[PDB]
Amino acid sequence: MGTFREEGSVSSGTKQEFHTGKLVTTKGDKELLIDNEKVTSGHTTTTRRSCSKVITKTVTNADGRTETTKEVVKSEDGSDCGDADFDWHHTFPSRGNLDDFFHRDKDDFFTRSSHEFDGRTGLAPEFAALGESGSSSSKTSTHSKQFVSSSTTVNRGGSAIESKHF
Repeated sequence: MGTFREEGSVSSGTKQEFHTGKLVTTKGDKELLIDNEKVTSGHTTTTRRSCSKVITKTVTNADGRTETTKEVVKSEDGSDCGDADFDWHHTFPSRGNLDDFFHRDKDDFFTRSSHEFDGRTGLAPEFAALGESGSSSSKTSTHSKQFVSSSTTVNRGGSAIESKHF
């Protein structure tokens, strides 16, 4: 029925979905340049790592001049990484207590038991000087014939005057 152009399979694809509709299948980019990163994830990482502070600069040259600055710096001030740290100090659980170390809260009459020497009294055995004690007497001793005693014969005559001889 009409030869038209029948010869074997003047067509394409197991079935034409919508007749031809493309000149060049190779090139065809006309909007693929769309932003891939889009407004979302997009920051540096190989150069420096956020959060903490990490700076690494490595340069290699042919004359063997190669400076390695692969250095790493801890957090800058614990902005959002080295948190929970502030400064080392630790703290003891709870020591005993006993009395005050020096504040001396409630004082007391019992002061320091200083073995000083506030002594000063010294009664002597006996005042060796006056000695007016005893009983107002001391001349008594050898009992010398100091006491006068002989005036008496002049007393009354033993009888009467009488010149015997003459």
